[PDB]
Amino acid sequence: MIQGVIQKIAGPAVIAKGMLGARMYDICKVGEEGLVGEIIRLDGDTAFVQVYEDTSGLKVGEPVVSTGLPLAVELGPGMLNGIYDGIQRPLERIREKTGIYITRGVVVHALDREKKWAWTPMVKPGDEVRGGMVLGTVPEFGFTHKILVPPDVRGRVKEVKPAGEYTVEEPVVVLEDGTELKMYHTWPVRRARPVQRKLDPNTPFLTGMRILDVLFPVAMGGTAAIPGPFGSGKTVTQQSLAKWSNADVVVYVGCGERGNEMTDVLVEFPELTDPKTGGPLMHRTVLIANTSNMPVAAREASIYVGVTIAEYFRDQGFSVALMADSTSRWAEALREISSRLEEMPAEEGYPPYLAARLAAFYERAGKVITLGGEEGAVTIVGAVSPPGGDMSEPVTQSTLRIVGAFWRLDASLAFRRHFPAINWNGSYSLFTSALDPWYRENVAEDYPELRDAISELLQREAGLQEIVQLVGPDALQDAERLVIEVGRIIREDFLQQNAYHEVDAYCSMKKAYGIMKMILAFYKEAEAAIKRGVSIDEILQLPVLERIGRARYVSEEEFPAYFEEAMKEIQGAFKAL
Amino acid sequence: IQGVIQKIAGPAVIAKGMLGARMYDICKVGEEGLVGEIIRLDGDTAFVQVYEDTSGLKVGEPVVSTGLPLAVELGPGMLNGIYDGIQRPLERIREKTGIYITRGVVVHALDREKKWAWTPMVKPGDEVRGGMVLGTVPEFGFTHKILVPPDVRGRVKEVKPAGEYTVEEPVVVLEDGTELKMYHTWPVRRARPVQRKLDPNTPFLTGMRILDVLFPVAMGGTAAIPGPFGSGKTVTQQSLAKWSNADVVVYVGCGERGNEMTDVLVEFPELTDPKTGGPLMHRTVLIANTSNMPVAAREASIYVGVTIAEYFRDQGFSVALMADSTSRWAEALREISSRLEEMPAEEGYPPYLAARLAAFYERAGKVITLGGEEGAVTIVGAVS
Amino acid sequence: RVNALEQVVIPGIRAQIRFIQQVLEQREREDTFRLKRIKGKIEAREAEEEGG
Amino acid sequence: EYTGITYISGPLLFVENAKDLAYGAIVDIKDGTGRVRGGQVIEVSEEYAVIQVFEETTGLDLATTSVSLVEDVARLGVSKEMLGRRFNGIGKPIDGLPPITPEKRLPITGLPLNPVARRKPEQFIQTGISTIDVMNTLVRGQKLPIFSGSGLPANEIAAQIARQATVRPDLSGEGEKEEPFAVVFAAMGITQRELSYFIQEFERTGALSRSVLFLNKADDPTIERILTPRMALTVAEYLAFEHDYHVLVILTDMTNYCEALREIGAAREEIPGRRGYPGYMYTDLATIYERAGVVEGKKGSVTQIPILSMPDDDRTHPIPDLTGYITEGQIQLSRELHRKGIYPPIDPLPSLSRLMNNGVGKGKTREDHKQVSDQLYSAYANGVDIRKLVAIIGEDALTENDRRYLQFADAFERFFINQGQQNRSIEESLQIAWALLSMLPQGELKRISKDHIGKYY
Amino acid sequence: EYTGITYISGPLLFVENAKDLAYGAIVDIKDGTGRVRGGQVIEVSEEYAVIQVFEETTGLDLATTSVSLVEDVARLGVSKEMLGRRFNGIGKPIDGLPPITPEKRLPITGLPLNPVARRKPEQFIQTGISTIDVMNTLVRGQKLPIFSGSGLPANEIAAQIARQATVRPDLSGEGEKEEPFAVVFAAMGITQRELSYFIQEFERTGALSRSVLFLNKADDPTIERILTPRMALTVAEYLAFEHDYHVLVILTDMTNYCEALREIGAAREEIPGRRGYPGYMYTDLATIYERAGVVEGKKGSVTQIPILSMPDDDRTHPIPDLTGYITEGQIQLSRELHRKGIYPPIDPLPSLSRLMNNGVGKGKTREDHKQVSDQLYSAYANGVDIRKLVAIIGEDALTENDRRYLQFADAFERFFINQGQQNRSIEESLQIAWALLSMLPQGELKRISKDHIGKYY
Amino acid sequence: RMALTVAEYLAFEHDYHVLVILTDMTNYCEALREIGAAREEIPGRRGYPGYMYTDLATIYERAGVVEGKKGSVTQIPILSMPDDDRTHPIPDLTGYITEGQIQLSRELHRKGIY
Repeated sequence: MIQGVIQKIAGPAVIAKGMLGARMYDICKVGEEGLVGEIIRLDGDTAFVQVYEDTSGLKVGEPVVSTGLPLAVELGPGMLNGIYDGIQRPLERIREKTGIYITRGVVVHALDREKKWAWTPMVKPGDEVRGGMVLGTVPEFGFTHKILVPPDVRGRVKEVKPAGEYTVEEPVVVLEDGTELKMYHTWPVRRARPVQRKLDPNTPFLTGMRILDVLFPVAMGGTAAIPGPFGSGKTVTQQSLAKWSNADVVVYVGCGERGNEMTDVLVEFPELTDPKTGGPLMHRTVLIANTSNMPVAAREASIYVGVTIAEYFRDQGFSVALMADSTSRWAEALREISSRLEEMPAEEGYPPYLAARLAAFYERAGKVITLGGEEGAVTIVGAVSPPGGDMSEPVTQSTLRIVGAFWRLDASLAFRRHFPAINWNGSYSLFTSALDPWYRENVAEDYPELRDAISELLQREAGLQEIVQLVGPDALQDAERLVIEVGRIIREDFLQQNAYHEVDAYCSMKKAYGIMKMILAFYKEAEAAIKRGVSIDEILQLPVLERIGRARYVSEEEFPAYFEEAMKEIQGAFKAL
Repeated sequence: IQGVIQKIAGPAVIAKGMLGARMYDICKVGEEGLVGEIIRLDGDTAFVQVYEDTSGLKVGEPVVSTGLPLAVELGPGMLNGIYDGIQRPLERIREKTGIYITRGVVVHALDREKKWAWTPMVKPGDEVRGGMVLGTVPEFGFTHKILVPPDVRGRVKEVKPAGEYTVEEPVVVLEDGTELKMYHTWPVRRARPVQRKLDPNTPFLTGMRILDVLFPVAMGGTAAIPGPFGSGKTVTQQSLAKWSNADVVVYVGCGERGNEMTDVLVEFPELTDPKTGGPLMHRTVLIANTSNMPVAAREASIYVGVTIAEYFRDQGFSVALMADSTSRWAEALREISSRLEEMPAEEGYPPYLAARLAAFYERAGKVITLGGEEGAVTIVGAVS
Repeated sequence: RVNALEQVVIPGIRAQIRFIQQVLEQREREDTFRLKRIKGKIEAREAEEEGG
Repeated sequence: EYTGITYISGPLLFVENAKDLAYGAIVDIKDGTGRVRGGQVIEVSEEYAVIQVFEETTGLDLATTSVSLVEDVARLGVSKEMLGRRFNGIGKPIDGLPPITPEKRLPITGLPLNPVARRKPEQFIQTGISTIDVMNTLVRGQKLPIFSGSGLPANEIAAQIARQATVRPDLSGEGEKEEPFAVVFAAMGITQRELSYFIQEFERTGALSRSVLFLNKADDPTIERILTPRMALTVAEYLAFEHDYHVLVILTDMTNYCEALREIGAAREEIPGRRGYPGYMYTDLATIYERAGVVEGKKGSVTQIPILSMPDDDRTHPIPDLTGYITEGQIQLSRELHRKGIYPPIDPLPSLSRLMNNGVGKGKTREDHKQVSDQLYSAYANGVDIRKLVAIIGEDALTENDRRYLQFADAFERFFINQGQQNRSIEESLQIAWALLSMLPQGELKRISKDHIGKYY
Repeated sequence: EYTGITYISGPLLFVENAKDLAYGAIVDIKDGTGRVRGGQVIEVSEEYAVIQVFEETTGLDLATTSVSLVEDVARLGVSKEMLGRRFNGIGKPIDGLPPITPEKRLPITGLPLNPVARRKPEQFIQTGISTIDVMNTLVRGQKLPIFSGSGLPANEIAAQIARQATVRPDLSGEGEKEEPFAVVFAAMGITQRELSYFIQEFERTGALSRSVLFLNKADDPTIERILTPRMALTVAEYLAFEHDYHVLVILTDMTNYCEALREIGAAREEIPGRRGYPGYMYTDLATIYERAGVVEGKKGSVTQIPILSMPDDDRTHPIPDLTGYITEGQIQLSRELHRKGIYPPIDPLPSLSRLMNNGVGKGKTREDHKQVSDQLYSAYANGVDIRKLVAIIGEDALTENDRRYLQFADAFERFFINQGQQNRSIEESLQIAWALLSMLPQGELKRISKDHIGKYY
Repeated sequence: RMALTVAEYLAFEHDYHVLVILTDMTNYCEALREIGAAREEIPGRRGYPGYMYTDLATIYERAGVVEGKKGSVTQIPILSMPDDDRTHPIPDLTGYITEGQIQLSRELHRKGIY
């Protein structure tokens, strides 16, 4: 057995002594109320215990008995609909059995066994089973939440219970291998669910904004990231995957989401109804986020227990949208480790483990077909911040800018009316040569052509921008204000979108397609306006610029007929004048 | 002395069984005898700075040490003689190891397996003056005066006739005892005594008008050429030494480029002197280090050359030293001082940088020796 | 522009990098000093197994 | 009384014969100055412990030292009736009369509030500054730091929010005037003028019989600059939640906080990791700010207003760093409008806002400033920015169009942002606002709707 | 056994009886989860070693710890049949075929080539590109970095030109059938897309039947990252020097390699250098670019090309500083080209080879190549400055000469820089050049000889 | 400090006035800095000793006029600037210490003035 007591309790961490048989990165039970530690170092019979819950009364000579599980995540149903911790404890059970205050040493079931779930078997008792094979279909709302065989386990069946409710603990398929397949099954958080092969991303993910796709495209099965210095719109950009994503499985998880930000965002989901589902938004949101009211060391666990949950979903055969809300918070939590263990991290205030545990998080799942023949795609978006306000640091380069998309925010940029805001130049996408197939065939064979063509104009204005701030234009010409005004309209209506309004943005092909064709029209004719002898001053004073300036309020349903009537007005109020 | 390895961290080795160890002592770590050096002792163990990288070395081996402090080697064969920053001959490395270099290489530092000419310029029963007259070697450069090192003014016995004698073979011995051979050892970290340091007053030719006639530094200057090489600047460096009034040229780099630095070496015998009328190679010492060369090779680079020029000075020759890549010299030093308690404290460089920087110029210039002869050590500081 | 450039602008846009630089650099004295004392602890700990 | 020192220097002591001490425990001690001080067992060890004294050592001999475990956990007596009374960081009342009897003795470490137990608030208040109550909308259970530079006032502006803090009677569709409104204070480092300046504006407020003051001075120990914050907030928890009153908490001098934070930062074992400040800083600014929030089942609330005083106008400085991220919706002060004589000198051009169409601007919060907020932004911008662009392009060069931009700058700022002793209700704001907006013809006023325009014509 | 554990901080492990074990060894460690893990044996004492687990950091325990000493010295078997193999990382089966065959044993850490036996370049490689064969001239056995940005994709422009390259040395008189070509790619930190995007293209046209691949996955630890270049470096040796092949090393993203290093050193008691990046770098970076070049008497040679990423491409970063001394000349990718969509992004203006005369000569690349290279330099450069004067003053108010120098630049990006994946020869690239230069009068041709003007217009 | 103390003897007592013509304090800082880099006084302020003023205190102390005895001792520091900027401690700290300053700039050097 593993036994021992507290030697030196210092900070949220406990340093034990007398530890015999203790193994690295394994769950424990710590104190006398159960706070749960992790062996994060050995030095013989002393092992630095890291205790995810903060200490507050615990003292010398108290128990330290390690369980002997490899911080296993308990996989099963009941994930959908219901808040959970980053350390996986349902918050429902806490609020009802304590009070409204979070107290240290609250220990409840990680995966509830105060629930039962209707079983439909499918597998027959005469067959054999295979790792990654469906045993039946548990009906959780409108979704199909299959039950699979844990990888690295197979046998031959001999019995299969008939339909009825059963507790997740009870078996529902038994085998000749000495085992019983239950809907309660261990899989480590340090070991990935096995994949059949890796697939090349080649379908893009629709993140339903006309600037987070159209200009800088993001991939399905991809990875992407957005930063945000000092609260510039770090939290707000997940109101753009709130429901304007095409995922069938949405996992909102936060490394640390402060108290005020779960007063609006976390309560937002039971107050909404997703239109793709047709049913509620919380049906399709897992919820496994962590608060900053929740201890500092719970912030460090967060990432590895929700990534595996993302894999569990990916396996079933559903699009998974995982997005780690402010991944920057796991870094401070990781960095606190050094202080407490007598070590000093990576220089210039950088975390002690850089690439190692960042590259790992991102590549754990992502564009992979499974053992079981289903299509796994994981779209992961890091919503980091630079702690010191520099976008030039190791951890941004290794895995936050070498991904599918890199984006940026300025501080007076977003304040005008762009919510969220992006830098037109300084922001690129690496993946864009692999997102060209679907966009060609499905949308149009000039959707990849027009989207590079809009980006050209947007970044060419930059040419003149500089000289404006050097000594200015003291000469306005016909070819001058051409690029300049156009580009203006483009930044005014196409990058000022709001995520608080469903009329200023929404997930829809045709809105993106449409708006971008209106602008094409205004542009097209303007070049042939000047030649004839039409002053750019009058170009402003056509009402049609205002028609394109009232496409960002238009009702979604109305847009088709609206667009068709408006394309004609451009071409009429240009060629006439 | 002889001791036993205890630790190996990095390229550096630390080994106990040292006691009565000298400072800047000859160390040949292991049974592989990697060219190393004893430094800063600690306890009954020492810290050992091993130039050549270690990766085959196991702990607990025997460590042979000479018990005598590392010195610069000074004898014949240096004029028209290829060597590196450890001062081994890079071409007898090519013949005894092949194209590739496999560490733990030790060969003699001068060509000692040749039979070199001799003529006695002194006799028995006369007394010698330090820094001057012993005997000359006729060579096919000019001449090379093999002179006795400073503070050795005693009586001589047994001076043998003009012929051919190996470097290790004796031609002379002292009447008062203490034997001497043609090879001489002079300390790496000390400079030879002078009588006055003069003032510069003979202009330093560079063979191109504008260079010296407009802006002279004369003989015993200190100059500089900034900006990185590859701008055709290398034109200047070769032709400089090539035309310039001297009788010996010493070329030295450290952290210099790849293939561009090997173009220089083959094109060096294809440079031609105006005075002799034949190659510059006849009368050129190389101690260049490339950049594949060992850790502290480049760091020891400087000091070698300085010394070596002072030899030619004492003889009554004019030397022309060309300090290529002074900026890249610092690279190695930073690395070494990090792994010790000489940690950065200035501005991205250790503060002992300025100390090691000065002495290179301080201990060069146009001055008169104990032997009474003149010569100059003009330095041109390519910082780059 | 010429006049202006050679005074306020150009060396000013210089001194900004310089000021920045130096303070980034000097910050890293505390790094090394702390890291020093860290080292001291580590060795001090393995020196209680073999002595006091 | 355990004797045997090993290290004494500052408010961190180490003393042996210990292992009976727990994390977060009240001890007492003896000193050579003939006085009995305090000590929180912040860290615990094998045969010693780390103690944190509630006073500076200025004398402590090694013949006479003591330790006496008073209590296992660490606490403060807190009762219902303590309103009308003043206090200090030690926790003694400074009134002059016997200390009140507790109902609960609650820990001073703080118990966090469930994110599940809150829900979106929507009842707004009059701050008596127009600019806030339009752009950010200061509602209960929300933070809104007022960023303040060094060489800038901090005291002046703060006072304005304290005497003009008042719920809407039904301007939002309801009141909370039906339940007592009260205020809590706690200063973390104050001089000779800031002491009295605050007290004399609380007699303006008329509140000194219904407020709890936890004044910490600079003549008071430096260790109580980080104790007092937590401490104060537990007396917030007690009176908002469990005795149903809407309590305004106002925290100032969160730079004097940070002085004391730094001390423990490097003098303890732990190493710096936030560009020369600690790395357990996060927790120190989490435990503080995250307590506050309107809880769903309670009528009452803790509305926290942080007031910074941060070194200069750097934004890489530790303080504005973490604070930014934490709070939802922010307000800034600068030196653009403090050279003009405009008190307060709020500037929202660099400032940011994240709640203004997020359960606010909609709901039981009026929609009649909904589109106004969105409009004011890009309109105020057109202003400020081109004031810079003019001095490059020309020296007076502005085109037909841009002329209008800059025309709306000087005007808006003067009228609107000078409030101070002038209160404006929800209605009074919007009227005036629209009349400066008539300076721009239709086409820049695209964001305001057809209704809005006429609404407030 | 080797029992005794002290510190498992991260991916450390200590073991007793470290005296048999040596520095620069690699070893099997036995743990109770059944895992087989390499790990180089570093920082050896006579009581304590440091070993660094090649598999995760989870499963280490203090009950089962043993070490099988493999061989004290660095080892790695080399084969000559590596010319159609495929491997990822260290050298593990992705071709399904055996990893190694021992025909010789060479370490991954030795001491590079004598400079006395280093020859200079005299042949050339054709990548099928324009600008990296005309304006800058890469030749057979050459050191030449490709400076990319992190905003920019390193990785695409890497593998593109990879498969695309087919040697051509017709004009010199050496065939493609007296020159074999071996493409060695060694990457690190590649994502799920990038890892599959490579193998596919390589397999597309034959570039994996005449090449051997390496690419170190992002699921792998940072200890294997490092050995990756040193690995493929040592293989490149046994082909080109000892069977007469002309290999091409393409390293991809050097930054990731240097990051990794930093963590190994920090646990090997050393202090990182400037900007917080390794200071012990100089040596390690040297041996990778200096264990390539030509050889005297062997026609083969390893040509070295590294690719690195830079946050803004500045020189303030250590990452270019170091490199830029040991390598000759420079290629650098700028933002302006790439944004607009030009592939390759290579701008010839920051670029300049330091060796273009010490590579090929006259008649080996046609005689006109020399001066036609310093024509196109000055013709282009002039025009990128009057693009920001194309509408201030215009081009109608500008001289005749300068008007042509505009259009010239535009057609240069379209036809010359860009060609995507199309191949090109020395002769077809000089063809483009002539046509573009016919537009300029003979009066504006002054950067070529009279011979060259009368050679073609 | 030798030059200094030595002179105080001959200065006051024998009554002869002397002016100590001290040259580059650059090389002073430079050399000083090495020592504190192995005893861990950690020099740095901008990369120059932060204990600088401390040592310069006694050294430049005698530079005014005494009472009683005639003849005196007067310091004349002479040192370059690495940059015009008075940010780096080479001219900055030296500034504060001493009594006023006199720069020669480069504003007239540039013209041929001497």
